[PDB]
Amino acid sequence: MPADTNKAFKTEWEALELTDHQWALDDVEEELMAKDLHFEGMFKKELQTSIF
Amino acid sequence: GRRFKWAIELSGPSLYPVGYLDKQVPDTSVQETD
Amino acid sequence: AKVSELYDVTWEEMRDKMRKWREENSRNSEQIVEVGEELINEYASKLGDDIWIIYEQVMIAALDYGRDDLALFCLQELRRQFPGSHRVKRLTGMRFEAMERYDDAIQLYDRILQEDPTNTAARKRKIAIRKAQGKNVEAIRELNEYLEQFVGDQEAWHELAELYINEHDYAKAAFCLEELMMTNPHNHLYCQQYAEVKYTQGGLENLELSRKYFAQALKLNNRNMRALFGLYMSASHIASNPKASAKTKKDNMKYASWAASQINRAYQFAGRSKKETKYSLKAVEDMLETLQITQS
Amino acid sequence: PGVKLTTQAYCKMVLHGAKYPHCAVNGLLVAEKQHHTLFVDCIPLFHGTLALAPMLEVALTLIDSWCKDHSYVIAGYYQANERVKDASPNQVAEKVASRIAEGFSDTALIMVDNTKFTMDCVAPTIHVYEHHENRWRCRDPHHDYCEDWPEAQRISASLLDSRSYETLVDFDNHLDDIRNDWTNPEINKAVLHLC
Repeated sequence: MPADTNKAFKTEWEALELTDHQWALDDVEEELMAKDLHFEGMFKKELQTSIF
Repeated sequence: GRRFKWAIELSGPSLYPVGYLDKQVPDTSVQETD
Repeated sequence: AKVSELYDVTWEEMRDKMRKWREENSRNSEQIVEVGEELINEYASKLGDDIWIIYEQVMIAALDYGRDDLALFCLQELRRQFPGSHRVKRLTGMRFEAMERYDDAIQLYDRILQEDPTNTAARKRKIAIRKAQGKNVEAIRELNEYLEQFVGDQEAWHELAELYINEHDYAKAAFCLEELMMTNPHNHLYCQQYAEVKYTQGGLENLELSRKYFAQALKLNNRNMRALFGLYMSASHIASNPKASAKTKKDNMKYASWAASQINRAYQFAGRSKKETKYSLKAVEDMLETLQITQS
Repeated sequence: PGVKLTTQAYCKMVLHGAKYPHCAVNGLLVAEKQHHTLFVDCIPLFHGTLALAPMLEVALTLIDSWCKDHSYVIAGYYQANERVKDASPNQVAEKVASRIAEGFSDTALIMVDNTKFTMDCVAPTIHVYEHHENRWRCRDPHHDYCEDWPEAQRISASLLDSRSYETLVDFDNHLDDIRNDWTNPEINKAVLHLC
């Protein structure tokens, strides 16, 4: 509601420049060396349910 | 390539899009620590 | 089975199941109508607040299925309780567009806009009307204008992406899905669709980006096999292309080989469920062996 | 060259279209390679956006893996549009048709109509397009592609009247539900029993 659009715009404009960038997608190697066992305890409990 | 045999290929033939920019405008480098 | 299903059931379970259906916003207009008039004629006692949404959902389903009689039957009941309500007007305009004379529903929408300036539903319905009336380009233009005027709706973003899919415009759809992924980073489905769109674009760098986003959504849920298939195919394709480094080729080959073992075991422990799963297991086994000989 | 299909494949195609009457449907017909073109059966590929090749990549590769197991071959690919007033093949359909025509020398494109798509079907309600690598795009005016029209009509009416077409499964459902197959066993048993 408050009418202080100019100062809010300037503050957001400077805050956006103050942000850096750190791509969290580069850390992919963590998943490759791992174990997939949840996907069958999960898959065992999906089988019993039938189709209505 | 023929090694995959089946190879489906898809080709693509006013600036209304909100953020999609025709010009790339790289060369941003900000180092401010106050 | 109709009478059998109608025997072992209570009205509370019916209402809870329809509430779950509304939560999942699924398409079961046949079943929604089938249970709709049943609770209307069996209980018809209480839960008026629930029964209003019940009526609206039932007529929404009936407009789709085969029945305008029940649609008008619920419209008159909705008009009886609320004399002036914009939701009933929007629903009536939708039914009018369904029947004939789209222009009347049109001026109904402009009167609704004249009364209430902020009405997203009416503008969305007009946009959908011109989506099917004229070409999709004009509808895209109006959707972009409305998305400028609000910049609030994720459904508008997804509809724009779906409309751009038919036009083979993956450059703009990439931005659309990036924006949609911004608000919901824990939704692996949008990540999978974005990786799909990026893979379809082509290019080695796009292939690597699509592979890494396929891998990110693979660890978030561990439920989807589409993402692992896409990752394995991306690795195989990057192996195929001669323009690559040696070490990246080795690690991508390792990624593909590990995905192959994951496929093998996932189909393996699925074989104990039924007795016909062995044929699917051997089919996928020869598939993976052939692609392994191809890669090696 | 005449076109001929078994009522099982036509019933599968119609039922796959009925399963998702709101989005476009896709299917793959299968023939036998050892002049008339005989079709054996059809498998439903996908539904929904229906504009994605890499999923079609896995689908077609697994389809080939199955054809080299029971000594089969892929003949043609069929696609139905979403809008009722639309009977024109799309670019992706033509691309898939050319991909199949590179291997096989006979691929017919089957467009399923929406205008004459009701409970009591007349009979053919199928558009057959003959496409190649050149600019030859011709649609056959009207011929006979099925064996027993009255019997096929009876089985189709019985299948549509009785609500037993929810068991029909898709390739997408196979990925979502590994439990569900994609060869339609119950459908095969039903069509065999009806005859």
